[PDB]
Amino acid sequence: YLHSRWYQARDLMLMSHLQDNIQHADPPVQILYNRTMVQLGICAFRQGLTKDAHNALLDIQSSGRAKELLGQGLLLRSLQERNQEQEKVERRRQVPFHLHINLELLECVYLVSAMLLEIPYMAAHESDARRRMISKQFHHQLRVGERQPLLGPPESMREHVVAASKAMKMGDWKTCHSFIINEKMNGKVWDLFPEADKVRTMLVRKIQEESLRTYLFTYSSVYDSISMETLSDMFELDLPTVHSIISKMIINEELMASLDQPTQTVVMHRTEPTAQQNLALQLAEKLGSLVENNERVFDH
Amino acid sequence: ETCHFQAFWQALDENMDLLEGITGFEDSVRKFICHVVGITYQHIDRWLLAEMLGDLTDSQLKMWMSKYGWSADESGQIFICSQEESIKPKNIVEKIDFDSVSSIMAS
Amino acid sequence: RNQLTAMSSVLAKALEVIKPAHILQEKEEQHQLAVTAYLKNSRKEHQRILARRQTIEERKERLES
Amino acid sequence: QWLWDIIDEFIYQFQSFSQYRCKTAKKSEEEIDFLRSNPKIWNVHSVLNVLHSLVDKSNINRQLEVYTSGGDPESVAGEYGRHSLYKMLGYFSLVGLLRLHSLLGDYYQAIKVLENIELNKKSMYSRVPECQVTTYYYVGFAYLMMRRYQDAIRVFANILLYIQRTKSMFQRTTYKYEMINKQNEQMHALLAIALTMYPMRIDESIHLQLREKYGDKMLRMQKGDPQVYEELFSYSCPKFLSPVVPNYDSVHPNYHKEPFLQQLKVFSDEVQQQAQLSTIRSFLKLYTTMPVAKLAGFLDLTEQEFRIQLLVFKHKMKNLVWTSGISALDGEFQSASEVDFYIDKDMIHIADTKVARRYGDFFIRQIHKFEE
Amino acid sequence: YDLTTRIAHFLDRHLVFPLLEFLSVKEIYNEKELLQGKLDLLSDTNMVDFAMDVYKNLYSDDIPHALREKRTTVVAQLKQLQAETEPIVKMFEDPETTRQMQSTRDGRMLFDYLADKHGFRQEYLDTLYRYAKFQYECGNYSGAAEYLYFFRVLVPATDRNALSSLWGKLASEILMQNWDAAMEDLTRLKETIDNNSVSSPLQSLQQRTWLIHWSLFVFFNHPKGRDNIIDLFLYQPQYLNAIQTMCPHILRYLTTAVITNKDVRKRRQVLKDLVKVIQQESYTYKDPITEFVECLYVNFDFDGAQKKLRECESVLVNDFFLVACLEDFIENARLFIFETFCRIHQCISINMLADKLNMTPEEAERWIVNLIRNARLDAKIDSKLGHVVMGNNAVSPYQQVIEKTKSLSFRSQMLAMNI
Amino acid sequence: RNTSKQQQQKHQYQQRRQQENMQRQSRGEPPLPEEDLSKLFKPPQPPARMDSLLIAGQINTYCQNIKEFTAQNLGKLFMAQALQEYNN
Repeated sequence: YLHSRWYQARDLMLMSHLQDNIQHADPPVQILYNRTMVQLGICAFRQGLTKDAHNALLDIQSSGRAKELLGQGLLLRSLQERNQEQEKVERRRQVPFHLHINLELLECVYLVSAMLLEIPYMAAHESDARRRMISKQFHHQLRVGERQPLLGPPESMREHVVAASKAMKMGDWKTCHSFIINEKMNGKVWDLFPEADKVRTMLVRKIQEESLRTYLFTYSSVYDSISMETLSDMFELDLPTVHSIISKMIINEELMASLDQPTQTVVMHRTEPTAQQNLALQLAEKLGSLVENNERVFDH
Repeated sequence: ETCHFQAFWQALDENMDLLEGITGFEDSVRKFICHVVGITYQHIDRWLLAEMLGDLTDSQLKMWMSKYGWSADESGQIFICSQEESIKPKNIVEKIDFDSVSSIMAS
Repeated sequence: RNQLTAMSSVLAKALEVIKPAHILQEKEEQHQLAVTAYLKNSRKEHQRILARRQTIEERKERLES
Repeated sequence: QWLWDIIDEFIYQFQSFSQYRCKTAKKSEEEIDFLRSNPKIWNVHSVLNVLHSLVDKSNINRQLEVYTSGGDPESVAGEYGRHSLYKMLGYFSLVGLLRLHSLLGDYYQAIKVLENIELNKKSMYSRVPECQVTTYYYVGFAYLMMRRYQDAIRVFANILLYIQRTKSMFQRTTYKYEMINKQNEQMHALLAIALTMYPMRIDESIHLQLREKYGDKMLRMQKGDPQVYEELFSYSCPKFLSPVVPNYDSVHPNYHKEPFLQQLKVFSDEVQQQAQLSTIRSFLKLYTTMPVAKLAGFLDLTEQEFRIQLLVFKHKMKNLVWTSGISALDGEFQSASEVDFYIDKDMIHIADTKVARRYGDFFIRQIHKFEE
Repeated sequence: YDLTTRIAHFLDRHLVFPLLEFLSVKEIYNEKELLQGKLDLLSDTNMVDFAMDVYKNLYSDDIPHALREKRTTVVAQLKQLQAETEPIVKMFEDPETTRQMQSTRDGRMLFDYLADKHGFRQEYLDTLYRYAKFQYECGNYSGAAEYLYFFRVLVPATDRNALSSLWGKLASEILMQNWDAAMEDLTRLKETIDNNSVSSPLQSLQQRTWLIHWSLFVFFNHPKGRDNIIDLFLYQPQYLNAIQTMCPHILRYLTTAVITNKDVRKRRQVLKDLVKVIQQESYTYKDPITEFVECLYVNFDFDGAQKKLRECESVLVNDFFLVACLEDFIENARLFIFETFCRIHQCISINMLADKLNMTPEEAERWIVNLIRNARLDAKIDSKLGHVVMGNNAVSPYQQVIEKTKSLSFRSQMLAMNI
Repeated sequence: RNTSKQQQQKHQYQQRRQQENMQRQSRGEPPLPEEDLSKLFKPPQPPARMDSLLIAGQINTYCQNIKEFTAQNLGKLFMAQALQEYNN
C-alpha cells in the first residue's frame, strides 16, 4: 500500500482472507491488523476513493476503544477499564511512539470521506427522494456539533468538520475548499505526505462534483430547465466531467429528466411545494401499511 | 372483411348464376367500399376510387361519386371529407369532473 | 393565495354597497324598526324576567349548594 | 355407472321441479305468502337457482360431448325447460333476473347471440350488486363476440376489479370464484393485446405483475410470435365458451374430440384475423405528416421485395388504422395520430376509498353491538 | 476468495511445456501479440494459429517453434522447413522412431481386434494398458486415440492420465478441425472437474485456463459455453489474481455473447461484477482498446465516445483471431452505445449521427426506425427538421404506489371479516 | 407504531420461542420437578393491554382526522369558488 501501488494492496488483502486467522493469532497480530487497516484507509484516501476509504476504517471508527490500542488508555473512561495489574502487561506491549499512527487524523479522513458521501445523500432524500436512510451513519457524528447554538469560529479538529459541514450545506465550493485546506496547513496536517497536492486536487474535484450535485438536488425544486455552460464555468469544470456528473445522477437515482448533450441543455420541470408534502404523506402512509402488515406477521 | 376489394373483384366467378340472383348485391358491395372510403379518406384519387370499386368508367364513376355527394377536386382528385371534420378527438378535451366529483365529495 | 378570490369578491361588493347605497339604508331603517319592535317588547319581558330570575337566583343558590 | 347415473338423478329432479314450477306459480299466492311470512332467512332461494344452472350446465356439457349429433339435450333443455322458465312471470324479488341469467348463459354457450336487445329491455328491475355482476359478465362476453374491444374491456374491468359493492357472504360466489376471476382476466388480457397503445386503463383491474407478464407477451406477439399466440389461444378457448367441466381421457371414445375440434376452428379463424390486425396496429404514428421519402420508409417497414408494397399498404391502411388526406400535386400524405389521457381512475378511487372506510366503520360498529 | 489465497503464495509459477519462449520482435498491435504469446505457452503450443499470426503481419520465426515438434504430422513440418530452406541436417530421429511406432501399432492392432472379439475383462484392460503407452507417445494416430478414448479412457492411475488424455484429445482435434470430437471433450472436460483430484495450487489454475482455451475461439453454440463458464467457479473476468493476469481478451467475447443472445438489463451486473472487480481493473490498464469500450460506456459521452468506438472498429475488423460473430459484435456495439445514450436523452439530429459514424442520413434514419421497430427506443421523429425527439418524463408516480398499498391491506381486512 | 411493535415482540415473539423450546424439552418430569419448567413463563412488562397509551393515541388520531376533514372542507369550497369566479 505505502511503497508500491494501491491495486497490489487490495489484490493481496482480497487473496489473503485473514479474518479467521486474526481471532486465533493473538493480540500482537491483531495490533498488526489494526496497523494495516489504518494504512489501507489512508492509502485509499490518497487515491481519492471516498467509499473505499470510509469502508476501510469502518471497524476502527465503529469502535470507541482506539485510544487503548495505541496504549493511551486510562483506568476509568467508561466504566470497564480494569485492573491496573493486567494493564501493566498491556502497556509493556503497546506501543513505541515512532510506530504510532495519529487517530485525530484518522477521524478527519473518515469524517471527510463520510461527509462527501452523505451530504448529497441527505439532500437528495429530504428534497423528496426519501427511501434509504441509515440509522447511525454520518448524521450521528455531525449531530453533536450540529446542535450547538454557541458554535461560531473553530479552534478544534471536530469544530472544523462542523464548519465544513455548514459550508457544504450552503454549497459554496471555494468556501468549502478554503476551510479544509487552510486550517490543515495552519494545524500541520497537510505537510505529512509528499502527495499533499495530489490529495488536495482529488478532494477539490470531489467538492466540485458534490457541490454541483447538491446544487442540482436543491434547485430541482424550482428549475424548469438548465444550461450546461453555466454549470461548467461556475463549478470550474470541463464539459466531459459535467456531462459525466449529470448523466450518472439522472441514470442511477432514476430521474425523469431529459438531457441534451449535443445542445448542452437539461429539461425537467419537477417543481413544487405541494408535491413534496404529498410524497412525505405518501411515505408516512406507506409506513402505516408496512406496520399494519407487520402486526399480522407477528400475530400469525 | 380484410378490405382486399381489388383481389375480390379479380377472384369472382363472372358466370355463376347464384351471384346474379342475389338482388342488389353489386350496389351493396360498392356501398360497403364507399363507406370505408367515406370514413377513412379526406380526398381520394380518381383512378384509386375506380380501382377500389371494380373498374368503373367515368360515366359509371359519377353514378357512384354523386351517389355520396362527392366533389371534383384539383389535379385531379375527388373530395370526400374535410381534414377538420375527420379528426374531432373526444379524448383530452374534458375535465368536467368537478361538478360530479364535488357533489359526491360534498359531505 | 388561499381564500383570497372569495374574500376579495365578497369585500369589494360589500364595500360598494355599504358605503353609499340607498337600498341598503332602506333595509337598515326597516331592520332598525324590527329591532325597536323586539326591544319595546323586550323591556316588558325584562321586568317579568327580573321577578323570574330573582326567584331562580335565590333558589339556585340553595338547590345547587 | 355413478357419474352418468347422478346426471339422470339431477335431470329427474330438474324435470320434476320444472313440472311443479310450471304447474303452481300462476295462481298460488296461498303457497307463496306462507313462504313470504314464516321464515327469517332468504338467501337460499338465490343460491338454488344459481346452483341449478351450474349443475345443469355441467350435466349438459358431458352429454353433448359423448353424443355428438342428433340427440335430445339441446332441444329438451331449450324448448321445455329454458323457454318455459323464460316465458312465465318472475317471482317478486330478483328471481326473474336469476332465471334470465341462466337463459342468457345457455344462449351464450349455444353461440346463438342476438336477443340481448330483447333481454335488456325486459330487465328494468333494480340491479342489486350480484345481479349487476352477472349482467356485466354476460354483457362483456356479448361485446367480445360482437368484436367491440373498447366496450368489452370496460365491462370486464368492473367485474375483474370486483369493487361492485357486493356483500356476499353466504357462499354465493361460488365454487369457481378464482376461475371466474381468471376467466374475466383472460378475456381482459386478449382485449389489452388488441387495444394497447391506448389504455392507460389496465392498472385498475389487473395488478402490476400480470401487466408485466401479458406486456412481455403482447410485445413479443406483435414482433414475432407464434408461441405467445399459441399460449394465448390454448388458455383462452378453454375459458371463452364456458363448458364448466370435462369428462375423462381414454383411447376408445372419439366424441369429446369432435366437440373440441369444432370449438378450436371457430375461435381460431376469427382470432387469427384479429391478431393480424393487432400486428398492423403495432407501429407507432411517429409524426402526422409524411412526404414521399417518409412514406417510402414506411413501405420498407411494411414489406419488401418489391412488388407489391403500395397495393397491400392500401389494404393494411383501410383495415381501420389510417384515416388520411392525399395530395397528388404536393406529394404529401397527411394523417392524424390518435390520443388518449390519464388521471381518470383517481376520481373513481376517491369515491370507493370513502365507501371502503365506511364499510369498515359499519363492520366494527356491528361487532360492537354484541358487547353493549 | 479461497482459491485466490492458493495462488497468492505461488505467484505465476505455472507449469507449461514451452517454458517461456515465444516468437520475438513483433510489430503490429502489441497487446494482441503479447496475448498470443501468453496463450501459446498456456495452450502448450498453437500450431494452426502460427499461420494466422503470419497472415496478419509477416514473421519468419514460427519456423523457430514449428521445427521442434513432430507429432502434428512429421511430413507437414518437414515440408514447412524445406519450403523455407532451413538446412537442418537433423531429421534422422523420425524414420527410426516412426518404424518402431508402425510395428507397435500393428502389434497392438492384432490384440485390439482380439480383445474386442473375446470381450474378456482382464484382456481388454491389459490391451488398453499396452495401448495407453503408445497413444501417449504418439497421437498422430489421432483416430486410434479417439477409438481408445471412446470406450474406457481410465487406466490404474486414473485422475492424471484421464485428465491429460481429455486435454490431449481436445487439443489434437481442435488442431485437426474435427469439431464434434472437440465439442465432445469440451463437454467431457467440464464434467471431469467436479470431483476433483488433489487440487494442488497450479492444477486448478491450469484447468481454468484449459476451459478458457476450448471456450474462446467459437465454432458452434459457444454462447452456451459462455453461460457455463461464467457461473462455473462464480463470475470472474479473468479467473486469477496475483497481478500478472492477462487472458486478456475473454471479456470482449463474453460481453457480445450476452448482448446478441440475451436482454441487456443485465449489463448493469456485468459493469459491477466483471468490469469493476480488481481482476479487470488489472486487465484494463493492459488493453486501451478494451478500456475505451468500458470507460466510454460508464461515463456516457456523446461524441468523443462514438468517434473512438468507430476508430476501435478499424482495429477490431483487422483482428485475425477466431471469434465467428465479428460484425454482430460491431453492429450491436453501435446499437448498445446509441441505446445507452438515448436512455436519458432529449433530442438527436439524424444528420449529426450520420456525419459522426460516416453513413448517409437516410441510412441513419432507417437505422433509428429499426431501434423503434424493435422497441429499443421510445420516440417521435420530426419530419421537417429531421430530428428524433424523446420524452419519457413520466408525470404522476402516485397511482402505482396507491395500487399496491390499498390492494393488500383492504383485501386483508376482508379476509379478517369471516371468523 | 413503535409502541405496538414493542408489545407484539413481547406478546407473540417471546411466547413463540418459549413454546418452541418447551416442545423441544418435552414437558413433564415424573419423579421430582420440573425445574426449568418452573422457570419458564414469567410476565414481561406488557403481557397485554397497554390501553393508557393506546386510547389516548386513538383520541389524538381522531383529532387529526377532524383536522384533515376541516382542511378538506376548506379545500372543497375554495376549489369551487376559484373555478366559479374565473369562467365568466
